[PDB]
Amino acid sequence: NIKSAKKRAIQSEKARKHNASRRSMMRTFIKKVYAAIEAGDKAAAQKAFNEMQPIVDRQAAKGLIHKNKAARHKANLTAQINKLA
Amino acid sequence: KIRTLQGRVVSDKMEKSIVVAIERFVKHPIYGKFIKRTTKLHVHDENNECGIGDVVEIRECRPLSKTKSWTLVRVVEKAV
Amino acid sequence: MVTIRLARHGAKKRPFYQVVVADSRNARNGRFIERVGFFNPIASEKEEGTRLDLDRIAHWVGQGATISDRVAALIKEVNKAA
Amino acid sequence: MIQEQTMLNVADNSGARRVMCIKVLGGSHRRYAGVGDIIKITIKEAIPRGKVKKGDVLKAVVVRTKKGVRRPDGSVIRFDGNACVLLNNNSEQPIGTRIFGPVTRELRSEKFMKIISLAPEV
RNA sequence: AAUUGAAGAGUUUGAUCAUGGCUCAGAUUGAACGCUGGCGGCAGGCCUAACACAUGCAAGUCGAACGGUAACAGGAAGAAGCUUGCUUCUUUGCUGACGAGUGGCGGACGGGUGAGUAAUGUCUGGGAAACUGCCUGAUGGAGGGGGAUAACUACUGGAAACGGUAGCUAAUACCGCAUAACGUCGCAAGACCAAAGAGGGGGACCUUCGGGCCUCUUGCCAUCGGAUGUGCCCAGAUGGGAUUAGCUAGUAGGUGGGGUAACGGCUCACCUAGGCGACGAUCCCUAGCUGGUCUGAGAGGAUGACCAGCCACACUGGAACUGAGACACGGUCCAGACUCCUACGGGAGGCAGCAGUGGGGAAUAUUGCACAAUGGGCGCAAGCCUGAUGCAGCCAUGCCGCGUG
RNA sequence: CCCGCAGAAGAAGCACCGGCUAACUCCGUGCCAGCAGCCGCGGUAAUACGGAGGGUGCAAGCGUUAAUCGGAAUUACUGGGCGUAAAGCGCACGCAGGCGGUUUGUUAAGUCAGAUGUGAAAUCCCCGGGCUCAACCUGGGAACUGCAUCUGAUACUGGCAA
Ligand SMILES: [Mg+2]
Ligand SMILES: [Mg+2]
Ligand SMILES: [Mg+2]
Ligand SMILES: [Mg+2]
Ligand SMILES: [Mg+2]
Ligand SMILES: [Mg+2]
Ligand SMILES: [Mg+2]
Ligand SMILES: [Mg+2]
Ligand SMILES: [Mg+2]
Ligand SMILES: [Mg+2]
Ligand SMILES: [Mg+2]
Ligand SMILES: [Mg+2]
Ligand SMILES: [Mg+2]
Ligand SMILES: [Mg+2]
Ligand SMILES: [Mg+2]
Ligand SMILES: [Mg+2]
Ligand SMILES: [Mg+2]
Ligand SMILES: [Mg+2]
Ligand SMILES: [Mg+2]
Ligand SMILES: [Mg+2]
Ligand SMILES: [Mg+2]
Ligand SMILES: [Mg+2]
Ligand SMILES: [Mg+2]
Ligand SMILES: [Mg+2]
Ligand SMILES: [Mg+2]
Ligand SMILES: [Mg+2]
Ligand SMILES: [Mg+2]
Ligand SMILES: [Mg+2]
Repeated sequence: NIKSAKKRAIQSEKARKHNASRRSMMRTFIKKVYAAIEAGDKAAAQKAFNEMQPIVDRQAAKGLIHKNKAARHKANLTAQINKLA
Repeated sequence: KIRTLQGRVVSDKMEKSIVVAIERFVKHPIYGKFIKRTTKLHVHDENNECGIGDVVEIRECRPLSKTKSWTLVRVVEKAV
Repeated sequence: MVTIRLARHGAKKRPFYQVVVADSRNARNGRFIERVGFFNPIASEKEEGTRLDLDRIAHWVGQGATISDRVAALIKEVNKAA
Repeated sequence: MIQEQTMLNVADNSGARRVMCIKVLGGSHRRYAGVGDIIKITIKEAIPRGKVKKGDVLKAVVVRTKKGVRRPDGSVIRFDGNACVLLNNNSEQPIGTRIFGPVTRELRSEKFMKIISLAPEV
C-alpha cells in the first residue's frame, strides 16, 4: 500500500519463486535417496547420496537451508544406507 | 550434581514413565503454620528398576518428553 | 550492536543526561545494559558537571560498542588522564 | 416466477435471510413476479442486529430466479435459487448497502442502478 | 545519618453497662459538577464504545552498487544573443546533481493499545539441546566464466486501478566452474560447500588515453570467538466458585522414521496402558503480569494512569511468503463485516501512530512549531528522513511559589 | 535573567456557625415553605427553614458528588467471639486430614548459622548538590524485609531403627 516499499512486496516474490524451485529440486534429489533405501539397492543408495550431498551443502551455503539442516540429512541418510548396505 | 531431589516413588507401573513424589514442609505465608506441599515429577529411568515405595535420588536433565526433564541417579531402600 | 549514548532524564528546559550502554535499537530512555556516567550541560561553573566511569566505557568499546557523537566529545573533553 | 407463498433468499446486507412473498404487485389479478419485478414480502427469518427484524412487512425487487430470463437472441440465464433485494415501502430503493451474488442487466431500471453498481457479476 | 511510630467522636435507654451495625474527624484522585476565578514553574489530560473514521502528516535513504537522463543547474567541439566578453540553443550526461527503474540496507525499530490470555504469560530462582543483522577478535579467502531482466523503444487494452505483445541493456541481481579447512557427513579411508566489487589520490614506464601499475580506503566469501538479541526446559509463586468431582486416545510413556537453529507426542508408525485429580483436576466466572502506586504505626487492605521492564494484540477469522529477525502497526494472500471511487465493465481502503471528526459519556486538549538538542534509519561524507523527540497551544485537573498592596 | 517607565494603579471568592464541630443574633415562616453526613430541626419568641448583621473556617480557589484505605480489634495472622446478646451440628461411630507420652541411636527435610551469587533502573528513605525559594532536577548512600547455591550446627519438629 502506497509507500515506496511496495517495491519490497514485488521483491519478495522474485525471491520466493527463486527459492521455491531450488527448494524443490533439492528435496527431489533428497527423495531419490530415501527411495533406494526403501528399495534395497545399496549402490543406487550411495549413488543418490553422492549427488545430493553437494547440492544440500551447497544450498545451505547459499542460505535457504543454512547449516545443520544439511548435516542432519547427510547424517540420517548415511545411517540408513549402511544400516543394511 | 547441581542439586538433587529425593522423594518416594508412588508409581512404577509404566515403561520408564516413572513419577516421583517430593515432600517439603513450608510455613503458611499468612497463618504461619507449617503444611505439607507435595510435588510430583515425571522422571526417566532406563531399563525400569525402581518400584512403588522406593526412595530415590533424582536430577534435572533436558526434556526427554513433554513431561520429563529429570532422570534418576541412585536408589535407596525398598519393600516399604 | 551495543552503544554508549545519552538518555535525557532532564526536565523541560534544564536537561540532565544519563550516559548508558545499551542495545542501540532500544528507546533513548528505555532498557539499558548498565549506566556508565552522567552529563549535566547546565553544570554551572561551580563544581561538578560531567562524571564518567572511563574504565567501563573502555571495557565495552573493547567488546565492540560504538560511541555517540556527543559522548565521543565528552570523553575527548574530559581530556582523559587529567 | 414467484407467487404468494414463495420463499426467497436475500441478496443484500439487509439482515433478512429468508423472506416470503405475500403479494405480486403491479396489476390486478397478476400471478407471477420474476425478472426484476417488485413484490411485497414478510420476513420469515433475520440476523440479530440487522436493518430489519423478522415479521416486518415491506417490498423487494426480484433479482435472481430458477426461471431466469430470455434475451433477444433466444438464450437464457438461469439461477439455482430465487433471490430478492429488500426495498423500503414508501420509496422502493434498497434498505441494504451491499449486494451479494450475480444480477442480470434487466435491472438497468433507473431506480435499481445502485443495485448494478454494487454487486459482483453479470 | 537512612521506615525511631499507633488518639477518638455521634447515635438503641428514663438512665446504665454490654453486645452490635450505622455515621463522623484523616490521608488519597488521570476525577465530574455548582459558584468563583489574577500570574508563574513542574506535571497530568478518553477512566466510557478493542465504537466508527474525512483530510494532512507518522519510513526511508544510498549516484562512493547499477544502466542512466526527465526535471534544473551550470559548463562544451561547435552553432551564437551580439550592446566584442557581459553572453543565447541545437544539442552533447561532459560533472554538479537527480524523477522513474534495478540493487543495497532499514520498513521485526521507534510510537499505539489492554482485546484475548489464570498460562507458549508474568515475577523469583535456575537449567541444556540452539540460532544470532548491523559492531567487534583471530585466520585465510577473494580465481575464471555464463545465460537473464526492469528501465527504455515500438505496438496495443482500459474511465481508473493497472495491464498485453515483441524486442533491447548494466551491476554489489542471478547461476555454473574452479579453489576447500582449524567447516559439514563420516570411527576412518574418503566425499562435499563460497564470494563483488566501488571509490580517493599517485612517480617512473607506457598502453587500444578508457586505464594497467602503485597506493590507501570501503564493501564481498569462509571458519572459530566475543558482544547483544532471541528460542527453549524445570521448580515455586502469581484471582474467585463444589449451587462444578471427576478429567484425559497424541491422551501418558517406549521404540523407530520424519522434523526443527535447537530438547521434545513436535509429528508419524508400531508397542506399553498409562497421565491428571480434593495439596482442588475438569467445568464455570473475572483478569494482561511486574517494578511499584495509595493507604495503614505495623501487619495488612486497595490498586496496576502517567515512568521503566516483560507479555500480547494491529478492522474480524485464517494462512503463510520474504528475511538474521515477522507469521509483519502504516507488507502480501483467502474468507468475513463495513466504507469509498466508477465512464458500470471494474477498482480501492483500516488512526489501538500524531493531530482532527462523528458517536458514546458527568468528563478528558491544537487538523501547531522544529530536527536546534538528545536518540533512531540510511550515506565515506556532506546530508536526507524521523507526530520518536524537543517545544509550543488548550483545561485551576493537581502540586508548588507569588500577587491582589 | 537584567535595567528603566506609569500609577495602588488590572487582580477575592466559596462553605459553614443546633450537637458531633471552630463560629449568634434579629426579621420572615408557622408540621407550611423547607433542612438534613449522623442525631434530628419546622405547629408564634426557630442560634437547625429563607433573608439580613455579625462571626468561624479555607483562598484562586471553595463546596457537592463519586472512589480507595483509615479510624473498624466491624473476618481479629499480628488482633475477636459462640450459657442467657450473632454463633456448639439432636446424638453418636469413623475414612481422609490435623495433633500426639516416654528413651536411646541415626537422618538432616522443617528450623538455625555462615559464605557466595542474584534481588533491573526509577520510586521510597538518609546526607548532600542545582534552578531567587518551593514544587522540580541531580550526586552518593541506605533499603529492596525476597530467592537460590554451597558448608556447617542437631535443641525442637519431620523421616528410619529399636
Ligand atoms: Mg533422528
Ligand atoms: Mg431517648
Ligand atoms: Mg465559570
Ligand atoms: Mg534517484
Ligand atoms: Mg480484558
Ligand atoms: Mg549476490
Ligand atoms: Mg565448488
Ligand atoms: Mg564473478
Ligand atoms: Mg524420536
Ligand atoms: Mg490500623
Ligand atoms: Mg501513553
Ligand atoms: Mg492477522
Ligand atoms: Mg525463512
Ligand atoms: Mg493505521
Ligand atoms: Mg488520532
Ligand atoms: Mg454527549
Ligand atoms: Mg507525540
Ligand atoms: Mg461551638
Ligand atoms: Mg444549610
Ligand atoms: Mg422568629
Ligand atoms: Mg481491619
Ligand atoms: Mg466481637
Ligand atoms: Mg442466640
Ligand atoms: Mg448439643
Ligand atoms: Mg516428646
Ligand atoms: Mg532498584
Ligand atoms: Mg537548594
Ligand atoms: Mg527425633
